[PDB]
Amino acid sequence: EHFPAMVSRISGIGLNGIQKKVLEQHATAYNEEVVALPVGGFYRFRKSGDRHGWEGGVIHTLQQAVTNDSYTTFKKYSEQVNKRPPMQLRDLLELRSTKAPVPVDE
Amino acid sequence: HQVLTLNRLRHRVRLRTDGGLKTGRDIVIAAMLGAEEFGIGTASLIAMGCIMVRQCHSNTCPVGVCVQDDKLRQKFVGTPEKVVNLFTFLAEEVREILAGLGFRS
Amino acid sequence: HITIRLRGTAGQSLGAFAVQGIKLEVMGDANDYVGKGLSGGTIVVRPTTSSPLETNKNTIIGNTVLYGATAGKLFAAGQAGERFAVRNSGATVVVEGCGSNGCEYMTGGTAVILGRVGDNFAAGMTGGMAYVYDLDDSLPLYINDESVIFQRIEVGHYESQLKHLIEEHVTETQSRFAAEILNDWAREVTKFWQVVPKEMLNRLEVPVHL
Amino acid sequence: QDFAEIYARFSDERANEQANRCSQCGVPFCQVHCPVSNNIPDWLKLTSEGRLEEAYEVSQATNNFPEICGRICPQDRLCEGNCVIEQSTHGAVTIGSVEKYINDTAWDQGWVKPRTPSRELGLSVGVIGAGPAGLAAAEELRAKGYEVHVYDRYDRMGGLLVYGIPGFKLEKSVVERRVKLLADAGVIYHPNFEVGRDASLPELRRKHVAVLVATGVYKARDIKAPGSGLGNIVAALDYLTTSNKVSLGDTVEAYENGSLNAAGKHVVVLGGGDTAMDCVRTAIRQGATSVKCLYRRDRKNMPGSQREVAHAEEEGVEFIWQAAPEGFTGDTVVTGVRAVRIHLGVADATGRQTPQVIEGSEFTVQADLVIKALGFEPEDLPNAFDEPELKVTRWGTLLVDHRTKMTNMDGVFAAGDIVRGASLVVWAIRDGRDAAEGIHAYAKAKAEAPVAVAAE
Ligand SMILES: Cc1cc2nc3c(=O)[nH]c(=O)nc-3n(C[C@H](O)[C@H](O)[C@H](O)COP(=O)(O)OP(=O)(O)OC[C@H]3O[C@@H](n4cnc5c(N)ncnc54)[C@H](O)[C@@H]3O)c2cc1C
Ligand SMILES: Cc1cc2nc3c(=O)[nH]c(=O)nc-3n(C[C@H](O)[C@H](O)[C@H](O)COP(=O)(O)O)c2cc1C
Ligand code: SF4
Ligand code: SF4
Ligand code: F3S
Repeated sequence: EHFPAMVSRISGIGLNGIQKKVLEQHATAYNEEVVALPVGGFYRFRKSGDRHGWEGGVIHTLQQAVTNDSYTTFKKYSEQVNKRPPMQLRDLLELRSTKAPVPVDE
Repeated sequence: HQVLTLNRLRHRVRLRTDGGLKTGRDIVIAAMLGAEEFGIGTASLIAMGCIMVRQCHSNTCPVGVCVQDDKLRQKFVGTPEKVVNLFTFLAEEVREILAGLGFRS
Repeated sequence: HITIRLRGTAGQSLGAFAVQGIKLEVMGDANDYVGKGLSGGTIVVRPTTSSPLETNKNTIIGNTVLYGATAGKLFAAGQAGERFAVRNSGATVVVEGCGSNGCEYMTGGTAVILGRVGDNFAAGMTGGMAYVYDLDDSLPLYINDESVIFQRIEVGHYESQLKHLIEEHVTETQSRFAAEILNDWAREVTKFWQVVPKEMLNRLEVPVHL
Repeated sequence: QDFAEIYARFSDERANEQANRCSQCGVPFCQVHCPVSNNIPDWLKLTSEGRLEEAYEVSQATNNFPEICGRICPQDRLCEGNCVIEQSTHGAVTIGSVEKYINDTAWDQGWVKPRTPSRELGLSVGVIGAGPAGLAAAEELRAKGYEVHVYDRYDRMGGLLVYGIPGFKLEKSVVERRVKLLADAGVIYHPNFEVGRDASLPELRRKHVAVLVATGVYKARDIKAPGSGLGNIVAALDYLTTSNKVSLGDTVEAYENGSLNAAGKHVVVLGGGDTAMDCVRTAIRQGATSVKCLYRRDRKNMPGSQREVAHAEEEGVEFIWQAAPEGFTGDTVVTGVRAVRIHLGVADATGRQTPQVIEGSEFTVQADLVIKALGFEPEDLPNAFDEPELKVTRWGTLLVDHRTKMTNMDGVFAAGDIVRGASLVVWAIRDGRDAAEGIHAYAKAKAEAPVAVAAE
């Protein structure tokens, strides 16, 4: 409807959401009181609200894992990493299959 | 993957991908979308010690990773062994998943 | 130079005739003839990091281990079975126990043994050396005098060779029990027994006595 | 013998030098690594400018006890641990030091901390224990605009900060400054009330909207058996406080005329953590000729961070320390109504890594004084009884949701050492911090007024 021709291989939010998010952010600045702009953690993880894939915790566990050389430690890092809220499209995909499990050795 | 398939050229070339893959599943999903080889940098950098402080352009790397300065380079504790481990895990983590889906490869 | 980690169980003749440059870590366990004819290569066998087993109270490698070896190291976090080190001609090995007929016909190399040893130990052992941690002073009932003697370590050059091997063993093997003997060397050294072939007594650069 | 500021970290105005040094990094790792999530780039930038008030404000906003934390926080484990400059020759910035300095100037200014206009005003809220956890919780709540009272067992306030952490590390005036700032809020503190026979949760239920259980871990660990101070033995619980009272002026009205405890001859301190190292150092303060720190476990796995172990080491305290397993104290021998020695057994780690004690090998260490550092725990039954109905975990500690820090009872919350899950001042302050929002949500619900979700 509104812009020149550009692809958008996945529709996303629309006017309604836009509206909403716009307004929320507006409250924050008027339907309340504000001293300064927050810090920001876009360009760099602070221990802010903008998350990141690589944030200290996980990094540690990785480094650990691969120094002490435990697969187990590795395995908690991945979990640290896999248990968050979605941040990336693959994150929106589950993996179901219709075969029954085979033994790892195979 | 698609188009190449649609033109019957998709068997002529191998596909590889990279971008933030940090994990077993990240790799499996890539495969299913069609990839056959996966590229792993940053994470392998981190295992050699990067701490993600973003001063690569600056030549002040806390850890001997992205820096030409001597003194700084002496702080490097990277190891073939460490990296090797990184891959070794990812892999096993992959096989773990496959066997989950009932596939043996 | 080429190291191959293997989880699982090694079938017979693991590492047979391995020359130097090759290292085999078997995490899990192995069968008979580990290191048969070892030839400068190194073989290591230790339980899984997740096994609740007490290293030195369980078997981990088979029989006729290192038969006829001439060089290389072998380290094993656990007991070996029958005729261990039979005919060893020159390999160095640390193990946490062993079946009967140990170090028989040995003609070289060194063999440390972190634990009980069975019958007829050392029979026919004309040369190499063996140390043997013996918490109950029973070695005397199990050994085969005829060609060998045993004494507590006295000279410290020997006392040092021992310690260093055991440290290697640990290192590779990541073995608690051994790790612990080192933690208490002082009192523990006191418990080994240097087993020395008769015919080597006088041939030996650093005497074993004084 | 005497308590000067041993801290290496402490900075003079010279702090300006390091402030400039700080990269003032984006999405700084250090802040992410800070429990209270202090905006370290901004406060540091501020000191660089020289506007100490600004940094102080930034510090206090996130943590109410910014002063104490700057001095005490095991930074290497914490914010400095992820400092980017660590890659550099110079090394990580001493964020703790800059935090202390900025805070100190603010103290000098003598500004009072005002209240925000208003909110669901406040049915009575009670907090038990005057330590970091309660003070933080109380101050945030007051920021919300509630009427709150903290009931403290002891005459003194501040918790461990006052009682145990040594003056040389933690000056008493510091804790006093923070409590006063909180007080400006109107939080009321009353000193000789105890959660026990006198006060109980049901008693509070008699008119009281919410309660926060801040009491920490009041008692110390067991092996000494009836042993007396006269004989020799002192638990960290006994020892630290006596040194504290003599050493810190504001703490008690009475002057400890008794003076510092007379510790003479060899002193054996048993413990790996912060407690042991502080007792080791305090002991020399009271005239100890020699101090030995005995660890069950190996040197490698000393609990305290390197900066604090460093203080003892410089001090020349000896660490008999070996094997992961316990140099474990079997028995204390007392002759002449005085402790002559302590008997230990050597311990060593097996492949299992489970500790083993080898009875055959024993050590008789001569010692005139023994101080047991092992740690603290709750065990006072009337105290526990005070807590009912609230559920206790099989660690015998009050169960709380990690996020809300709510107890089984919706009205009651808990935080700090009592939770058994963190053992640092900044985590304790954080506990109170997090709790305050939830108590707020709960009370407001009572008010029938909503709280967003975001919390702020
Ligand atoms: C020797 C030592 C050294 C330390 N050094 C450091 C350091 O360098 N850095 C650091 O970050 N942390 C350090 N800590 C830890 C830190 O002091 C604690 O994590 C922190 O004080 C815990 O705060 P809190 O409010 O939970 O409890 P405190 O334990 O701090 O507070 C509990 C309060 O409750 C009162 N109370 C107890 N029982 C009752 C009852 N029944 N009714 C009413 N009131 C009661 C107590 O008198 C006290 O005032 C140290 C601890 C010790 C013991
Ligand atoms: C420090 C660094 C240097 C890079 N240099 C090159 C390069 O010289 N040539 C290139 O083609 N891609 C280069 N890349 C990108 C990687 O080659 C690969 O495409 C991508 O780096 C992987 O990033 P990832 O770990 O997020 O998956 C570089 C990436 C990094 C971080
Ligand atoms: S802003 Fe924080 S203390 Fe300063 S250099 Fe260390 S990580 Fe960046
Ligand atoms: S309160 Fe946060 S952890 Fe302690 S930024 Fe300051 S000294 Fe570091
Ligand atoms: S930490 Fe990694 S971020 Fe770049 S600057 Fe250093 S290589």
